[PDB]
Amino acid sequence: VLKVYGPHFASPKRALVTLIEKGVAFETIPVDLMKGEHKQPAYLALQPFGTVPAVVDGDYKIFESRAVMRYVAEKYRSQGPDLLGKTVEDRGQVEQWLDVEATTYHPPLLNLTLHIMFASDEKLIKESEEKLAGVLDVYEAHLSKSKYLAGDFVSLADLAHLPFTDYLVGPIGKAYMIKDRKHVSAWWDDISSRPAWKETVAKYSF
Amino acid sequence: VLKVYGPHFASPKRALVTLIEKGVAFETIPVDLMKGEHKQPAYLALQPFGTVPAVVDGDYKIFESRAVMRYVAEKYRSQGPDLLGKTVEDRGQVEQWLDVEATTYHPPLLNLTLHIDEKLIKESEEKLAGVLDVYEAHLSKSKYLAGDFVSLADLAHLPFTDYLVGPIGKAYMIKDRKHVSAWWDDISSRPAWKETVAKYSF
Ligand SMILES: N[C@@H](CCC(=O)N[C@@H](CS(=O)(=O)O)C(=O)NCC(=O)O)C(=O)O
Ligand SMILES: N[C@@H](CCC(=O)N[C@@H](CS(=O)(=O)O)C(=O)NCC(=O)O)C(=O)O
Ligand SMILES: [Cl-]
Ligand SMILES: [Cl-]
Repeated sequence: VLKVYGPHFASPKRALVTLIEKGVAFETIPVDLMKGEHKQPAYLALQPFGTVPAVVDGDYKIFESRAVMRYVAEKYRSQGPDLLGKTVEDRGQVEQWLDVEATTYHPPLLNLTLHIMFASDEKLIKESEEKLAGVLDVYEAHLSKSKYLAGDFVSLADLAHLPFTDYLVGPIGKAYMIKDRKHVSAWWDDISSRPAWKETVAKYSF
Repeated sequence: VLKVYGPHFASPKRALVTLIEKGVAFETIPVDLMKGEHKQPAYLALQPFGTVPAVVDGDYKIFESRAVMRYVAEKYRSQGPDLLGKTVEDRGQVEQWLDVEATTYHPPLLNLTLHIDEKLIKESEEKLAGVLDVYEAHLSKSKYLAGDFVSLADLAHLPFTDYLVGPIGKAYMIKDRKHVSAWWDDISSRPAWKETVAKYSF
């Protein structure tokens, strides 16, 4: 059975929500980051960068949360929603917005997340919020003409935004970044209410 | 008919080398970044984030350099080498290291590329060095990043690492790590990369 390491943290929930969306059986294994368990040789053999998640599926091992999403969505492509889309063109749009999350949306969000948890670099915080807001403005324009990021179907690209945006509008206290943008807000309301996400949060929150 | 915008810049070279490896016909279109053309309405209609590359393939439009690599590699899968691997598990490993490149390798390297801030530079180098130590242990056991076959994961490292070992003056980060060095020598001497560089250097 597929095993996911570090379910209580945010990046692993990208994989968990995908697993739950595809109806794939899995177990989770905690990793004690606060006591540095992830920097010890045992976990480093699973994830050489010492970060979570790592996934072991029998003899097969894979890390990087969005790679795991792609692996699960391709391996179990025929069951559940097709989170990769149907055509090569569809998958292209999915890969596109997934990389937008990885390279453009997530990094400034992570900086706000970390540096507001540090109360810190107040210049970095101001820059990170503005960069993120700039990204959300693009999303806003895009989502006003497209139901989901990759098209008229929900995909890995959308699911990838769930764990850290949830943090953003919750304990970080910046719900206005989502709320003040009408189309983004409706999109967020839609994907964050999907049963797979509700189950992920109910089961694996701090 | 497939068109690539901004060939003289580094990220677009991830797409170009993939296009050349796969034997795909394409045209290129310059984008004048220094005059701010990429921030004007015309290019923004192609890439709403105002960065290069953007790709237009007939009526189909796609951006993000690594997404373009994936799209090309899948659409033209049967021709040239299979840069996605053969199985679902192979592709998983390719996606894994492609994301390591996007999220772990490239961000500190990009800081070096841009700023060459004193502290940011020192920190980016240390961070990139730590990343390269992991590459070194891994490549001592695996011929390429994703396994015993060359893939998109390897190719994605070509454009900015070319900067690193050249104009940046930090070839030692690659050279001092035996397995990384041999791996780099290998992928950067592939004819598709030589052609990319020969044709599209700024
Ligand atoms: N690109 C990696 C990043 C994973 C990552 O950084 N995880 C964090 C935890 S969290 O951001 O997802 O909550 C971590 O392990 N931090 C440990 C450390 O850096 O020491 C992925 O997405 O899998
Ligand atoms: N995530 C994007 C990043 C694209 C990007 O930032 N391109 C740079 C050019 S380069 O880094 O590849 O040389 C750019 O357009 N910079 C212009 C700007 O942001 O104003 C991708 O990989 O396609
Ligand atoms: Cl955990
Ligand atoms: Cl150009």
